[PDB]
Amino acid sequence: SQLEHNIGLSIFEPVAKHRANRIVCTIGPSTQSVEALKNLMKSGMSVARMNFSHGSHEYHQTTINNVRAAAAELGLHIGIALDTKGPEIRTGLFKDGEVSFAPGDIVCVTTDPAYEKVGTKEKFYIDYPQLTNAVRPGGSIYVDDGVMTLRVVSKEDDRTLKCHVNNHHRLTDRRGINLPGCEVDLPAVSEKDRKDLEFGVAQGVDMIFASFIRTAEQVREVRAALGEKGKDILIISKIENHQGVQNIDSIIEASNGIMVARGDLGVEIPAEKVCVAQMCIISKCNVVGKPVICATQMLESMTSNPRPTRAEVSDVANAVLNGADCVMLSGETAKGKYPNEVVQYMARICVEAQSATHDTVMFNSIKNLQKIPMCPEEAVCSSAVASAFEVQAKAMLVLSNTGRSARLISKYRPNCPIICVTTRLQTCRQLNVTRSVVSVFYDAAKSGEDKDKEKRVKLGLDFAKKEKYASTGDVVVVVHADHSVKGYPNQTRLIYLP
Amino acid sequence: SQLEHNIGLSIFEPVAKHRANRIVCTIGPSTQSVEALKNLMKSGMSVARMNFSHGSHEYHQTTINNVRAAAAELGLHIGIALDTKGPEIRTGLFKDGEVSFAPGDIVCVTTDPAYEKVGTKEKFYIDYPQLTNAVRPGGSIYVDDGVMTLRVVSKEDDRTLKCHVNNHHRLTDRRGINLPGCEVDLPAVSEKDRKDLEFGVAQGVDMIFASFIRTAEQVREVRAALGEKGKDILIISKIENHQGVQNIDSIIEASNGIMVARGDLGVEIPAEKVCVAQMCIISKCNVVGKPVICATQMLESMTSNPRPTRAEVSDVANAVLNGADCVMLSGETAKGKYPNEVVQYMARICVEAQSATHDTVMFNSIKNLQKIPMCPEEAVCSSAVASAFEVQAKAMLVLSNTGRSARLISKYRPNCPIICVTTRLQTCRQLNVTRSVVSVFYDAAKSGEDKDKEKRVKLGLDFAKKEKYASTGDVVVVVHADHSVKGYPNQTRLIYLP
Amino acid sequence: SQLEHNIGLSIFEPVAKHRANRIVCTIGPSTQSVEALKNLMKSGMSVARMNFSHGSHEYHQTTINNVRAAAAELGLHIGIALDTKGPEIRTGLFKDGEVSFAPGDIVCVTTDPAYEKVGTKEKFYIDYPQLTNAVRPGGSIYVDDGVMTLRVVSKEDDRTLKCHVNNHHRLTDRRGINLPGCEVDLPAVSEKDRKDLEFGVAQGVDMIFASFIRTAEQVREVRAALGEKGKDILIISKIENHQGVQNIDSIIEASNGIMVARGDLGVEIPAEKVCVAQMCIISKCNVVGKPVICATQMLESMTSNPRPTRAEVSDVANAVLNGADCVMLSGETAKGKYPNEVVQYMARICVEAQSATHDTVMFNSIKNLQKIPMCPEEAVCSSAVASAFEVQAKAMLVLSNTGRSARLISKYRPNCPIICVTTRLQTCRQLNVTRSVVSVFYDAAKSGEDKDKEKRVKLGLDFAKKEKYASTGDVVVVVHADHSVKGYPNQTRLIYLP
Amino acid sequence: SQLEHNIGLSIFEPVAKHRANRIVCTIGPSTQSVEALKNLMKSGMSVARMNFSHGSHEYHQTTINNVRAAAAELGLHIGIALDTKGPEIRTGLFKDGEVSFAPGDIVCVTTDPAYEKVGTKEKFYIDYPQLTNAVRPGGSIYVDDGVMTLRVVSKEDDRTLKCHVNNHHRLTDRRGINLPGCEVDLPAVSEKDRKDLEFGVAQGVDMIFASFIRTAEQVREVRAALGEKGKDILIISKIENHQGVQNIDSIIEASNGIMVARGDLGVEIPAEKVCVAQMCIISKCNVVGKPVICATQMLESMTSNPRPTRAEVSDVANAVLNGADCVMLSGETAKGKYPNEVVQYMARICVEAQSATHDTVMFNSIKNLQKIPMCPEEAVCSSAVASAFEVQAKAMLVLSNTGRSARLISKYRPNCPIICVTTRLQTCRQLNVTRSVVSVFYDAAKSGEDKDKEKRVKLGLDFAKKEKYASTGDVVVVVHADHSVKGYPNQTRLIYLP
Ligand SMILES: O=C(O)CCC(=O)C(=O)O
Ligand SMILES: O=C(O)CCC(=O)C(=O)O
Ligand SMILES: O=C(O)CCC(=O)C(=O)O
Ligand SMILES: O=C(O)CCC(=O)C(=O)O
Ligand SMILES: [K+]
Ligand SMILES: [K+]
Ligand SMILES: [K+]
Ligand SMILES: [K+]
Ligand SMILES: [Mg+2]
Ligand SMILES: [Mg+2]
Ligand SMILES: [Mg+2]
Ligand SMILES: [Mg+2]
Repeated sequence: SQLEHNIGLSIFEPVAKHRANRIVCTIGPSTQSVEALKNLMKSGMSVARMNFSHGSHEYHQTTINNVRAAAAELGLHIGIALDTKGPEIRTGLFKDGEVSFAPGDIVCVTTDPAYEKVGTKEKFYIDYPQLTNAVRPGGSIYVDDGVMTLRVVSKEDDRTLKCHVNNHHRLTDRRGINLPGCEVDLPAVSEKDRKDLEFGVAQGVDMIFASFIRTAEQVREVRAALGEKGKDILIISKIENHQGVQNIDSIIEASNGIMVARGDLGVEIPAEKVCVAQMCIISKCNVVGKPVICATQMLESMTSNPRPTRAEVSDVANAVLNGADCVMLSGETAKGKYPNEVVQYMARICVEAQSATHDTVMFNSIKNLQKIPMCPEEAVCSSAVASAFEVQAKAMLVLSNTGRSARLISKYRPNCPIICVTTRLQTCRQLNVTRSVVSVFYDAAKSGEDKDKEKRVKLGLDFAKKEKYASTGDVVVVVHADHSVKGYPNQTRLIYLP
Repeated sequence: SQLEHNIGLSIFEPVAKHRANRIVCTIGPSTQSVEALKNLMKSGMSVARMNFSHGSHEYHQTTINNVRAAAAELGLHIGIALDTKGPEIRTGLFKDGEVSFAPGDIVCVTTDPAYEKVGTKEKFYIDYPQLTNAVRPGGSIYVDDGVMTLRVVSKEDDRTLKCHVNNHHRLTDRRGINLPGCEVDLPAVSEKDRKDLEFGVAQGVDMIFASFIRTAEQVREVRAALGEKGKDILIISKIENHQGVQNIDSIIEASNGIMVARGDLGVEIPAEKVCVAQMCIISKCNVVGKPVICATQMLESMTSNPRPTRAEVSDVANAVLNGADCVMLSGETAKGKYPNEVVQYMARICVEAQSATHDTVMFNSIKNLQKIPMCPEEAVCSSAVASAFEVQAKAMLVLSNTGRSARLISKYRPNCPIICVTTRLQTCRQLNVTRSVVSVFYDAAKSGEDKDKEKRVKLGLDFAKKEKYASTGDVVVVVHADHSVKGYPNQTRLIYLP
Repeated sequence: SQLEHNIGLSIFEPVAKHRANRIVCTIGPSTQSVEALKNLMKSGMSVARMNFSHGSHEYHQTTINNVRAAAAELGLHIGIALDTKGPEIRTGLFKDGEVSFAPGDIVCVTTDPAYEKVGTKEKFYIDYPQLTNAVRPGGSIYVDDGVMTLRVVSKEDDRTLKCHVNNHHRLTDRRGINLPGCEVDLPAVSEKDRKDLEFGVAQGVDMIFASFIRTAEQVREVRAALGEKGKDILIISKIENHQGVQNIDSIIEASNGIMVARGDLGVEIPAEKVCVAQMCIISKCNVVGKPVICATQMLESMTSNPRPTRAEVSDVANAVLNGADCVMLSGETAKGKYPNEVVQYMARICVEAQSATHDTVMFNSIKNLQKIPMCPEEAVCSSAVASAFEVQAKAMLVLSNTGRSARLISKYRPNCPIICVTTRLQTCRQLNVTRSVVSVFYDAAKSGEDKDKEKRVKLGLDFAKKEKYASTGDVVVVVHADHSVKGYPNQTRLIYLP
Repeated sequence: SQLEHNIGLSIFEPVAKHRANRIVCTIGPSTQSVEALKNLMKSGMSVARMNFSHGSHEYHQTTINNVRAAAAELGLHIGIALDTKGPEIRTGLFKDGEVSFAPGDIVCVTTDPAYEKVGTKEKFYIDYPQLTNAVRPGGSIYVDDGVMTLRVVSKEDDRTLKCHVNNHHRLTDRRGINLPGCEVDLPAVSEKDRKDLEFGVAQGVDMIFASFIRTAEQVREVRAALGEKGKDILIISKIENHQGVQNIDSIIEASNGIMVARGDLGVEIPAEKVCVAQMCIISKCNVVGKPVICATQMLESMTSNPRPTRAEVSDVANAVLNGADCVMLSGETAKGKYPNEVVQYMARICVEAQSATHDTVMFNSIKNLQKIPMCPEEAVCSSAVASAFEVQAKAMLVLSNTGRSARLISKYRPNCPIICVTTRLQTCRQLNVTRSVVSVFYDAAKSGEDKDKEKRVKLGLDFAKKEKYASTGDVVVVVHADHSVKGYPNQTRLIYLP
């Protein structure tokens, strides 16, 4: 039981030597230089996130180039994520660049772009032209991470609502608007998004973080926008509104993975319900073996402070205990004063939660929910994890070309590293969002076809030794095909490191 | 399984109507007025915490009086907790009252009191005579809530360590000192703590939150200092260092309850290990049926902001899921700008977490770890909870004078309220730290002795109706003694509300 | 797990001192005298079965009187069961009283009663007039516990079938015929059965063993035949054909209990399938808490031998492990040479299987299948058994007037005796088919109404002491109503024997 | 749960097509001819048992020759078992060669060989020199398979006990003696056993059923007597008294397998305790993966009758449910009138019991008791069974030369056949005592060395098809080594049948 497992926990034992969970860092001014990126990577970054809510194509191109240069110097394969703007709504600019409101201030909000630059305490612009169809008198507009709310008093006309300010708040340029409980019908892929996505394909990004996904159909729109050359790019759908939560099953089935995007989510639904959504969404991803990211304000105070709060540490640990493959940093690394240190904390907290995890519970819980009969590769991958537990294997080794088999092993939550020997660099980069996996590139064009698997297995076992996963005489669980079968692994071996 | 339970969560269904968990609020200039306290109570405060690290007796007298006045106005019974300053290690003074250190600076620390008032960059005093025994070369000394770290290079004489400064820091007079992982031999109660406890006893406080408890023996010294007249006051031991974690079993045995005092703990042990200690301590308290409080920075950012961060919401939810009876607010209510709103959020989060709890799992886990044969009252109390689940009881009712039986029922974590009819006002106030319990005072001096239980049961059942726990025709599970057994409850009945 | 429980079993530990399972003995020439009955009772008989397939009303009246006289001398309350003939089919008599057949002998079987007395190797009578409608050419007739089978070659006419003898067998007067897989449409209550049943009511039998029950509707026919004065007589339906197995759910729901009547069953369906039917039927009875009897050839060889076979001992033990309340003897006691000794073996084997039983497994398995919410008396009775386990109670004590509450406790399979204080002698006698129960008669007409339960509880606790179930200072779990509630028990107490 | 599994049983659905359990038949005048043996084999005999308690070497030579001739005709590999007479305690002779005792008769028993040939009612010899040490006053001596009981009243001198006769009995010369609950210090092998073992080794028997095994040391003496040339012959220890039950762990460790020899056991310990010993011993054998045989009177009445009793059917079914690999027939096939029909019934019962088994429960129970870390071959074998369940495999295929790997797979109780391709005819014959296994001989002298496994795997897969275990497109789970590992299997593959 969890209770019995808990009472046996010790703060005095060694922690796991190899961190299983993965860290996604958002790049910005704190962290864009090749040197800053190197330090992020050394610190524990596996995936660099570009937030296309801001910055030009040239800015992000600098990010892309600097990431690749940093990773090449270190000999790492780092994933690159493009995080779409999507159907964001914002205020315009203000006179002087801030204005201040008191509870009871009457204020007009207007869709008329004439006011975009010159917002004031009594009138300012919101960049959503259908505003007055979307929110009626009596409705509420949420401003600036939902910190300030306006009750709509009346509709002055098709361009303008008169609003009552409900609480005190200071407002600066271009803050976020949310309209929970309104008919908001913006595309999942705007014209801006489409060009962004095309740019991502041209530049070979590994994955898309698709903002505000509401439906399976929207996932398919993102896939269509990525077009012929973007077919192998992962789509990680971000769940950040009511409807995305409602439609979680079909959204998961359509996507390659999920981000619990807790920032918008906690404004779109009551903040206290995010803790339940998170648990639900993460576990649904674990059951089907698709990567899941927990995001937003995880170590927030370390944007300014050299140490996190007690709540922030527990948040990171519990996202790991919940089942999340990855945990994410936004402003902490994009613009914070302690980018390296915040990644380093996050890494240490991950390893602690990982060592606190009751090792076979996830394996059994996930196994028990799978439909029988399995396909053979799933029976192989799950039974290979069971073998690993049985012999206390210090590593597993899998050949995977698309990544599918590495993800299938990771689905069953082994307690040791999964060394994946892959023939694709992109697979190395994409498997960064998958718990436990460490990728090694085998260049088939250069080294030969390796039909009998022996070159790739050697590469994997030498890597296991060199990187101090295991030594001579240690048993390793090795998964791939026999000499005939093509398309999936049908074989497991147990092998002593030579 | 937890996994299966997670995937079936219904995020948008109605939540539990009655909050089971309990909220401790620290009182301060934000919250001390009778009007503020009433609002705090309406918002969901069950226990008022007085932090005797600051403020004079006269200050706390006002808190005591105002709490009682506010509670009486609302017809509530509010616990009053005295949280001791506790013993401390501090540096001496410095020349000019400050010195600045840079990484790599070499500084001596001495326990020779001659240096107490003339600390320099070269040498300064720490008022712990056993220093040179407690930390060896290579050990660490923490200064100023762990913000500066010293590595001990060598022992220079029996009173002096040469140290290496690890990071930039400016020291002022008498900063706090921590010796991480180090045995520390301070008395349980300082001379100030004695005057503070004497004050708490004379003013009738309900419980002591005893600071820096390292051993069971110290708990007994606190108990001894409270004396005959304080014998009924709860001691809630605050676990703040590795010794307390290590000795948790015997500390729990000696105490009435535990606080996981995470702020100080995460200074003494690595921050990431606080999550392990927390899970362990809460579960160990659950197993023996003693109240446990989770504390420190749970909703910190609401000190200044009207909404909490995402990490803060998950911290509160998880402390509940961990099994904590109570959660606590410090600066958030003592000095924050949104005291009512922070308690209200805290209430709403507790309720979500409670509604997501897999109802019978805790009951079964707890029951399965109890030694058989049990005492009769514990068989009665656990089986009564079992019965409650079996009939979907909307409430339980227990007669308890000391509070014992009420805590013994709450030990088994029913999913409905536990109405406790008690003959002691102090019992009403003390049961505020115990999950699920709601107390009704029976005035035996006024209404008579009630040998046959009927008046107390009627009072409890009327309360269930009046307070909308249950209605006519609902089954209530009712626990007390038969006509002849004294000293404990030997009887459970299932009763339909008339 | 069963496996782990098994490997911990010991032949060297003391056995349970109080036998929980009950023994049904069939009365006949070996056992009909008052003195033989006394010895049966001393030996372990709880229920005397009268087999109305044979003997006149006067013969069974002698059984009834002798049972009551024997039980009165011993101060026991022994149940009396009437086991109906029902739709039995038999051969007639033969010339000389036996005939012998060889494989390939052609033989005519006739419904013509002219041949009833004078059967021969070539022609004999069967007492089922619709024979030639029921079995066609190609069908098989099973004779003498299915030991000999005849293939029907042709229908000579409406009264006569020509048959091929399939195997060697000797035939004596009035052997049984079975026709599995034929349309046999005899009543469940023949004219003979009706008079038998009426006789049973006139003579106050406690229960009916209703032969060949196929449907719920047939159970209702037996109930109707028992009429106004027979309403409180138990109907135990005997399952002994295919259709009875098929309809097990509705048959259980209509009956008071079930006998797995393995003799006819193992001829009506393939013998090897009886082991699966038995497991299924017994467990279905356990789940709804209705008494179930395992019958037929359990200690068969002890009809002639002073000791049983290894198979017979394991059969008795495993019927107990399967969950059966009772085990039954037929010819072993009706006509065997070792009636007392065979009952004594059966008793010892019961106690051994009882001590081998993993004590709380049945409790949990049965509990986990009950619909929630329960009615209050079921939550009381189940939670009272859980209390008993928790304190290692040596006895439980329940007040029951109809027996319902004693059966409800027994449903949850406590490991100690259930002392039932009852106001009805018939309840004492009927509860003999219920595992664990020991009944004590409280004569309310003589001793008073006992509204506060105190006389009956005293009677029960004195009985517990006198019969060496428990001593002064032992905790006993006592179930009945509080001072108000009528119709069911709503209360449980734990009480130390004074 | 078992209960829930029982209630869902479908009595009339199709049973398993392939019998997993194995049947040992004792050969005798009913069954010794080549024609009888072929029929026995067709009826389902897998092992022929020669009981060396009776018959000359020449008699058993005929059995050996005839078994081999019958097996060769049918293309079968039939195990041959030699069941030793074993050491014994017997009385001496009597004057006139018989004496009769009545209950209450007082008789001396002496170990003074002077009295060996002149036993009377007053005094007679027992040939066990340690008698007066082994049983004290109040202890029991059993005579003539436990049919007469003596209570020891007193020790008269160091060679003589005065005894009280408990029951009527007529003694003839040299009856068997048992000392129940008594340590007995006889050699493992008698002088006759030596000549018998020497004969078994010279004639190439596959296994010894070693009688009256009390200690591990005795197993080693049997092993020593078999010598270098008998080193590959299985020793199946027969557990026949309390010492054997007590020392079961170390006896199992020393043996290749166990027989629960219930006839002799139920003479030495109370008959009702045989069911406890049986459950314990079978489960202990299951846990270490060694073959266990249940023996004695399983279908006794079919010695004379063409159908079994109800108890006999449940005995066979329950031995299977208990976990026994094999069940055994003695007099039923040695000298009974229906040898073919008894084996056929036994087969049909085994199949019902197998079809009612809750498929994965044994697997999980067995796996959960294994020490971690396992050896690699045991992880491979258990995980291969896991895989089989996961894909609903219709067969497994294993390469095993010693039989080890085959037994190791059968340890985990798959629900399909285990096809074992072996290079040894003796391995085919020996694997007859192991549940599920079906052996195919690969002739390496004839077809070559098959380093890369392909010929043996093809042979096994062809067998699966030919023998209708599986078809084209069915997944088979295949266990052997990779190209380089020697001595054990380190590899599992899932293969579709071509
Ligand atoms: O906002 C972030 O920091 C990235 C994830 C996101 O879009 C959200 O949490 O709303
Ligand atoms: O810091 C607080 O809020 C009070 C609890 C305590 O002493 C601690 O967390 O260290
Ligand atoms: O036949 C008996 O011995 C009584 C139960 C019965 O009717 C049967 O087993 O067929
Ligand atoms: O008795 C048999 O059938 C052979 C097994 C044995 O020796 C026994 O059961 O005592
Ligand atoms: K974005
Ligand atoms: K304090
Ligand atoms: K009958
Ligand atoms: K023998
Ligand atoms: Mg967002
Ligand atoms: Mg503190
Ligand atoms: Mg019958
Ligand atoms: Mg024997």
